[PDB]
Amino acid sequence: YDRGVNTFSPEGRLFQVEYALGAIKLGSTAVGICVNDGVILASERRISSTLIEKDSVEKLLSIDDHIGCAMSGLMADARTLIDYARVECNHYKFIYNENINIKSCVELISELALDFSNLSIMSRPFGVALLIGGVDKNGPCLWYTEPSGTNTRFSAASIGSAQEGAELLLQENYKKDMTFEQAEILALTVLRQVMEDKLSTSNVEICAIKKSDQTFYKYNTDDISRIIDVLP
Amino acid sequence: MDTLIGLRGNNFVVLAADTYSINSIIKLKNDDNTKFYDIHGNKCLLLGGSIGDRLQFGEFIRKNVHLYQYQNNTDMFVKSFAFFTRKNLAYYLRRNPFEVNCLIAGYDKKDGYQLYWCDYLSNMDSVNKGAHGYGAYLVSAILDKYYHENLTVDEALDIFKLCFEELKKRFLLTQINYELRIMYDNKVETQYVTV
Amino acid sequence: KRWYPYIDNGGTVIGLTGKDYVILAADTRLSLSYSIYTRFCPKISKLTDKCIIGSSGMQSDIKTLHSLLQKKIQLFVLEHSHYPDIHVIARLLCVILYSRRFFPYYAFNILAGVDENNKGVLYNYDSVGSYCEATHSCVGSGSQLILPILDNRVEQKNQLIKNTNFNLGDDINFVKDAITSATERDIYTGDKTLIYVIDKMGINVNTLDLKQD
Amino acid sequence: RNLYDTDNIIYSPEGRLYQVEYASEAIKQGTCAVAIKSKDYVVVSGLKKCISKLSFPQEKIFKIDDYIGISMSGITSDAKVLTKFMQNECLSHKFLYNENINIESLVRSVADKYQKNTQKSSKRAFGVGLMIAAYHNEPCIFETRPNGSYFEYDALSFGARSHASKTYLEKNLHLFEECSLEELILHCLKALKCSLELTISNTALAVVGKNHPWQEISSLQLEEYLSKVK
Amino acid sequence: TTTLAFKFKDGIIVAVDSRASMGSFISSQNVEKIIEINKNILGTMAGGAADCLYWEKYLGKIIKIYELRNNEKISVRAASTILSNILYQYKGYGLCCGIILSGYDHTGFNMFYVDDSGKKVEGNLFSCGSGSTYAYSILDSAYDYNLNLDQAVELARNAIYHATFRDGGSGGKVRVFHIHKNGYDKIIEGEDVFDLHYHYTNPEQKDQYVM
Amino acid sequence: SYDRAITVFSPDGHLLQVEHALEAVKKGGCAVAIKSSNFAVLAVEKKNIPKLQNPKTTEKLIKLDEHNCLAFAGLNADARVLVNKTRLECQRYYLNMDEPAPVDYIAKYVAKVQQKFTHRGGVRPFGIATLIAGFKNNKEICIYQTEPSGIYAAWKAQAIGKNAKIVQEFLEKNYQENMEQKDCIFLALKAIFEVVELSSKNVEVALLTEKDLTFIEEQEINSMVELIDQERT
Amino acid sequence: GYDLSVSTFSPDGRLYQVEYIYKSINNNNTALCLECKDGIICCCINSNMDKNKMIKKNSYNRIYHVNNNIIITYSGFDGDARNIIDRARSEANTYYYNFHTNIPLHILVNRISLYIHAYTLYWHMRPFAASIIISSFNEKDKGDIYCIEPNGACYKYSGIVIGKNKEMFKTEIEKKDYKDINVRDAIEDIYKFILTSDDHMNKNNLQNLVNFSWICKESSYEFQNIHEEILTPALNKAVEYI
Amino acid sequence: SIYNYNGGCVLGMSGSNCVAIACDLRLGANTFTTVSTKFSKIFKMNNNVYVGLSGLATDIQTLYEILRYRVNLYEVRQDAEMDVECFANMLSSILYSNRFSPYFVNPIVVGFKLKVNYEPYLTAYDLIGAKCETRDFVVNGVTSEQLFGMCESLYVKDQDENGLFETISQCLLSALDRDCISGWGAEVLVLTPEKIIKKKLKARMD
Amino acid sequence: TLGPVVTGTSVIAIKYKHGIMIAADRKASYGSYAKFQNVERIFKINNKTVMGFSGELADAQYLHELLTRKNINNLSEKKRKEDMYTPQHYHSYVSRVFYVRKNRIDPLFNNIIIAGINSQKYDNNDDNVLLYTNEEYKEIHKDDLYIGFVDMHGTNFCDDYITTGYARYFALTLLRDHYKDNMTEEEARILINECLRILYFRDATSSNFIQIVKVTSKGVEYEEPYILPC
Ligand SMILES: O=C(NCc1nc(-c2ccc(C(F)(F)F)cc2)cs1)[C@H]1CCCN(C(=O)CO[C@H]2CCCNC2)C1
Repeated sequence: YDRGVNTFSPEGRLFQVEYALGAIKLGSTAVGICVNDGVILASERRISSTLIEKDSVEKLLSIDDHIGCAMSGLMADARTLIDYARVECNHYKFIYNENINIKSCVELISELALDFSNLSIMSRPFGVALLIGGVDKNGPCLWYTEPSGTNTRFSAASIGSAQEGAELLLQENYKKDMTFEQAEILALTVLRQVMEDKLSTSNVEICAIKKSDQTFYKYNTDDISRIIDVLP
Repeated sequence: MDTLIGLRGNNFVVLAADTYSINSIIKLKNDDNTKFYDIHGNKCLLLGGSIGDRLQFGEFIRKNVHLYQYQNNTDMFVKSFAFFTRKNLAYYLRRNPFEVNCLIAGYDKKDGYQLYWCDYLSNMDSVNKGAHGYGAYLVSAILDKYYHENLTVDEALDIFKLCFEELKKRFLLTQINYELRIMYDNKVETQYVTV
Repeated sequence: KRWYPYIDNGGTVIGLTGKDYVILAADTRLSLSYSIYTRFCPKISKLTDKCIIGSSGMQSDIKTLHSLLQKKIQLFVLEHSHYPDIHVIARLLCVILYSRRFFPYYAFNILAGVDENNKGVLYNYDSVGSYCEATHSCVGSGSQLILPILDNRVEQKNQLIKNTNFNLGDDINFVKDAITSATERDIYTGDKTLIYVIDKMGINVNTLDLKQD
Repeated sequence: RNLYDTDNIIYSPEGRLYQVEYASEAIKQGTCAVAIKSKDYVVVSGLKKCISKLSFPQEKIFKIDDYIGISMSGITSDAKVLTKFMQNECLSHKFLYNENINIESLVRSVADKYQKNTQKSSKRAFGVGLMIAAYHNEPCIFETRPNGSYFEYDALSFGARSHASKTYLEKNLHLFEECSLEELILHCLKALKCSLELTISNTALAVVGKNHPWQEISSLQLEEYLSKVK
Repeated sequence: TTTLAFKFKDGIIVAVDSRASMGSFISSQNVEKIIEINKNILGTMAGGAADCLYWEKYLGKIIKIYELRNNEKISVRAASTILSNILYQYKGYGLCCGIILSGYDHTGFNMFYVDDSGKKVEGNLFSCGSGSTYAYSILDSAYDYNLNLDQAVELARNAIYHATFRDGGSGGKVRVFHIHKNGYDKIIEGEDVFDLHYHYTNPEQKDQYVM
Repeated sequence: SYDRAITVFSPDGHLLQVEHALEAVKKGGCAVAIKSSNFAVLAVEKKNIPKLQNPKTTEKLIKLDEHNCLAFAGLNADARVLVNKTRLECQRYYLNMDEPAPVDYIAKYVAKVQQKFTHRGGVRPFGIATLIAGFKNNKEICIYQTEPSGIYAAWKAQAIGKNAKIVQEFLEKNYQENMEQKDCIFLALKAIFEVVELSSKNVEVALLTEKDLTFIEEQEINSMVELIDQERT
Repeated sequence: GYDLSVSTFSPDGRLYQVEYIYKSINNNNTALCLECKDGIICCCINSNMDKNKMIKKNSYNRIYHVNNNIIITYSGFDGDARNIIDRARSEANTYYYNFHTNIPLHILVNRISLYIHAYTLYWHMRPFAASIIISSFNEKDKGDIYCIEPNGACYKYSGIVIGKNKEMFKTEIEKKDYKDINVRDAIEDIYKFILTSDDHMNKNNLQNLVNFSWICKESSYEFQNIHEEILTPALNKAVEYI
Repeated sequence: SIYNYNGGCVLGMSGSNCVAIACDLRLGANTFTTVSTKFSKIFKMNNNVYVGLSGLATDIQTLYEILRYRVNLYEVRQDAEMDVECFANMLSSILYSNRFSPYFVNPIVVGFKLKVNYEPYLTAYDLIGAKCETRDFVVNGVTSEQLFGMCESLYVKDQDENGLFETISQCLLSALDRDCISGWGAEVLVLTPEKIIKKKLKARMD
Repeated sequence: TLGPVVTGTSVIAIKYKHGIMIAADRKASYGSYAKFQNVERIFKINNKTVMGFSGELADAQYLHELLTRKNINNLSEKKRKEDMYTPQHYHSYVSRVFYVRKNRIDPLFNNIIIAGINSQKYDNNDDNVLLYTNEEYKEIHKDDLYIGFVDMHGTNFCDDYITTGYARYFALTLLRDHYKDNMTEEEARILINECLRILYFRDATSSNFIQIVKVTSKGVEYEEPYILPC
């Protein structure tokens, strides 16, 4: 209305990024867990209709062969960010002939965010939270980025509507030493507790990047069926 | 090197070309398909010259005419198509020329069957008969001799057989394989003639 | 007359890999036509503690290219928080050289290093950025003299009785013999040679005097 | 003041630029950082922000050049832009010439970059304050501000709860000049501790000085120093 | 240089020599002239090694971005079109490329010849480089679609051998790769063609062979 | 406003300009798209003044290229310019790839353009929603629905425009996966006539196959309208 | 409402933004230039930094120079003044590139005045908040001192003061004619005037909060900052007098 | 040599209350191959303004399209026919706008200036718009020397329409019979203030 | 500049015990025409840096103007004597200028010598610099002295002695034979005079009217120009 996009609040906070931080609270809940064997990203898919093609809406995407990501907030803005991330990761691979570090990909993603500030072109903040998981030379890792441009590495993290309860459950149940299978069980139990559904196949989406192939793997019905049967 | 031939009568138009893909001294193919560019709505652009220039210009013209016809939901007239092709060829003439020779054939209800001869300098005119390439020198007079306005399509194909046989007998490049587009009676037909 | 922007300043750079080491020896003479600017101008530049680059051609282009590669490697270290190995630096050098495809650096390059798996590696480069890995290489004025010698010693293709068991000391002495032969037969090679040995402990430099005529 | 704080090019009736002041106000919410020096060394310490139990600490200090490092307080994206600018300037000076950049020239260029964003209505001041530690013929500590000013200090600190650190530095400034490196590190860590316990995770600590490129102190040495402080 | 590719009953055979030269001098005999564009597409090099290597890597980057965006494996036709347009955009700046792109996609096995002049030609049999005519003559003499994999590999090896025997620009080692529906296999990773002369042409080895 | 940010975040985190574009969509004519084994049916409301307005001139069912078609709901002129941009991109893809544009690529591009217009200074958002029916590279048929925000999703059957929710809940209770052609046009017609007045002049229905998009002749629409009159009494 | 843009005149024919800039400058640190018999002496009193104790000794210096023979100082914001001084150095560089001689002082003053004035014309540019003194001295021409105001006005003086407490400094400086007093004798008078005028300044912060420079015969008519050996007896005599 | 590629020639002549323009109908290729025998080089701009464009055929078509565009915009803006002298000056300016990359064309303009009095108007051009107005006749093309000789010998002042037609036709045909790269039919337009007579001559086809 | 029209001949610079001695005759030739015979070809950059040229005079004057403004801008930013740019800094700057112009195919038709004293630890001449107005010489280590060469292609290096033009054959042979470290002023003068004598006899573009310039602890001293003895 009256304040420009670059206006500072009296507290020293940009109005637009503060407002964009309300958009990330909306959306479907997702969780990421990092352990020594690899990183898992789980997500709920709130399917609005039976007529929608379920695989057409993707909450978990692959920024690269070794990078997965879960998005929350405005989905179109999220897809814009992930497309930019894919382009720049492939540019890094072409220029250097190696897989990009997860931190570098997160940093360039957060550099595209806040491009509207025009410090040195987008018009506004992106209003997107991303949990970017991956496996680089320094092992598996998970990062969290938000419209303010801050990046934060996490052992375990959550995004979306039920971020608070998900992070509470993760804080209670996460350990640094748990195995990959226990990490999958923890992720699906957190999603079970925060969801309002019976947690069937074609109700959650699961992906993982392990330290055996360092390759993005999108799960299928057999894998969610296995982990669900393993759940207590 | 790419022999193109065109013959227009009252009830048809026929285009023909050798089917050889040349790379230095070797024929890459004897069944080349980078010369004819069939456009939607009874239209054909037969291109000669360099294969890369042929591909670039032919696809450029094809994608522009298709964009026109889908944007406007009508079939572009053959005269408009021919003069658009000439205009675009002449636009690039003084900036990175397309070294391509063109026969532009089509059918309209407004103007009937139509043939246009156009060279690499974008010098264009409507013709009843025309030819391009070195082989033009060996076929044009045949087209002059046996043509008449009331030709049937079969008689035109016999004339093209005479042209192909002369190109085999006398031309330095003993061109044996030919492809033909026959536009008549609101249908477009493809034929392949050996020898 | 139009001014020609390229000059060959002469001199040789020889490279030879081992199993877990690599030797790169370069002469230090700097010349123009049949005169000598100076008898000491190093052609080999350190890039990382397990990677160096030597070059032969125009000295201004060589110096600018080596400084550019060093600058981009420091930028890489600051941005991505790890030193790039020889293969990353090799692709980077290829991209940098091809970025001036239509006005190339007047330099032929040898990138020598020890990779993460403790394997000696050489990459050889023409001006425009085409490059390949090799077990032995030579660039500069005397390269046509020395490449047959390296072929005969290393590969032994035309020898039924093959002695393919080499160690670091014999390789160093053989590289000294090779650069000595290049000095004998190439006018642009002489004065002094700097021999870099890269192995597990890192880079070590040694000097050998050569003929000054 | 609601009329005059709306655009960054408007002076208030008291001759104040309120948007630049708000950019400065953004700096006090950052975590505390401290920098001191002796005759030979500059020691920088900082509190790494940790936003939750499962988080890792936010990085507080960054290497610019072999004898130049920084710490930041405020909006971290602005700090990243300034960090990349400074690193590029240092490497460009090392590329064109064969010498280290002059620290005063680098700080002036950063301050010019700060000021150029205060002039146009289509730009905002960088909402971040940098402390710049270097050794260029002597230990040196600089500070930059959103308004395009800069200053040089014998000792510096800013961020959240930096007033206690400033009081400790005011008391103990006369000792730092003759302090050895170990005593200097202990003094900087104590000044940081006044702002609060400290931990190897949550404590950034780096040194630069004579015959000593910029180096973050290792976790084991940091553990020894934190044990000595307690 | 000599590169060739041909389609046959069990997919595509690709074959190359490994010589790189600067005028009369042989700069290398270990050059890798077959590049994995992706898991299902291979690309050859003939002419300017710098341009071929750089633009085939660039094509690989574009194909990676396309596949990641669309969740689909690109066709050989689309990759060939992208490469031909990229090379045509630099018409007149002296790029020198002769490339055979061959692979498997949802439309089956495909093979395209593309050069620096914007050329793009679909076929079942191509050869490029200074020894291309010799490989063409050998292949056209002996090519049959129903060759087995061993027969096709042996034919490719023989064609490369005769090209290296006649052409001064070709030599070193012969490599022969086989593209099938689920990737490609290096059937002959590298074989010194010194042995192939004393296999095919002069098996007795009791005197200098007289051409 | 050459480059002024028109779309900005409200204090609650919403983008109000996108919401107003959605309101503009809600005022537009209703469109419905239904998928089948190897064909789709698209039906659009049309309102014209009888005896004065030329009914041919207003095409809300549009052929984008060889194999893709588009329905829309919202501002007509915005629809025209975006559709022309989409046609240009279709032919640009077919130039650069030598294969026709897949439907998923076209839907992604339309969503990208809409998102871009929500995120660039000095441009208003597109006040339209679209239903894009077409064929994938593997010849599977698909329908993609896109919103003013730039969000898109693929649907078995979907409706956009005014009173789209009632048509959606109808299609949920009446869509039966693979269907013959006649029952598919019948489902589309009754679904759109839940909200639209029941007459043949108030609907335009077309069927997309691999070969072409064919508009159903008005006699069939008249007969099916009479049948729908019959079943309601 | 009329005071929200520099590019709007108020009903009584005034630009309020420039007046607010004047108010900003009058609250900032004091600067003065004074023509003397053998030179010009420039002095910047940074009384605002009396609070900050950890600032390095004599690091903050508002006195700069152009061509090693023109002093340039300011009162106002540091960044804006650095922008103006960079423009002055650029103008000197361009003038020497064109003509191979140094820029005359009045030409430089006019060009910098136009540069300052241009930012008071448009609705999107912040006007510079700084008053700029530019001065020089020569053996033949004696001293030329100019003060450029934030509105673009430039005026020549024999002595000038800007910033905080400038009225008291002007009153004390006006008590006697300095064109027949040398700079070395003038330093004591400047220290006495600072002690009597600025209440924050005292004996214990004169040595580290005041920048001094001059151009006179002793400096060969070129820029120099006063050494501690010349400053210390002068401030000691001023403190003993006071 | 660029003008020899297609060949071609245009002529114009004046009489009393009448004017005439004429041209050959050949489109040649590479200076010797005839590829069309109906390529008319005369173009109607309006009822009192005609232009004869000889030279390279692509530039003939391009210039005719530009002139048609400009004339149609002028006439629709002003709601009146363009004056022949205004058109001639416009053609000069258009040809000079491409001075360093000229259209390889040598136009003539033939028409009636209106004053109602219908005065004949003839002018000839070079490729960059240098124009010369004449009262008797104008010539351009590769056959310019032969046309100049024929018109100098045979031109008769103030002929009627029939005499003008016979004189211009004989001039054109005799000039074309001595030129290899022009001929293959001849178009002759005779304008009078009430009508136009278009004729095709029984010309040589060599 | 397409090519040379007004040309300066050789320049010879050497290190000796008190600093740099650089010599050049004062002739500029218009082809075979000795049009100008009192030209200055050794330019002062700063108190510890001088520049000499061989080749086209216009390009050399342009470079001299560039280095003059570079020195003035350096002085404007100076706060201590260590901030003054060294001869190697100017050598790198000139090499970069020549390299970029070579890349543009717009070369300066010159060979340039940049010579001087790298170290500030021998005098306090830079504490109070005088641009418009001008004890025993201190012995200076050769490591603290700098002489650097640049050519048209940007080929740049340094040595204990440098020659340009015809001196690269005549003077440089005698220098490589007879040069020794830590020569006195008299020995350096005698060697330079011998080199210039040979050049005067064998270089047609050379003159016997010499300009000598000395860079020492007391700055840059332009000797009174003299005719070659004997
Ligand atoms: O071949 C030689 N060495 C081994 C090398 N192999 C390569 C190389 C080989 C294959 C490939 C690829 F195809 F697999 F990609 C890529 C690169 C570059 S170098 C020397 C033979 C004589 C000529 N020569 C010189 O250096 C002469 O000096 C130059 C210096 C600068 C310019 N003026 C003359 C190189």
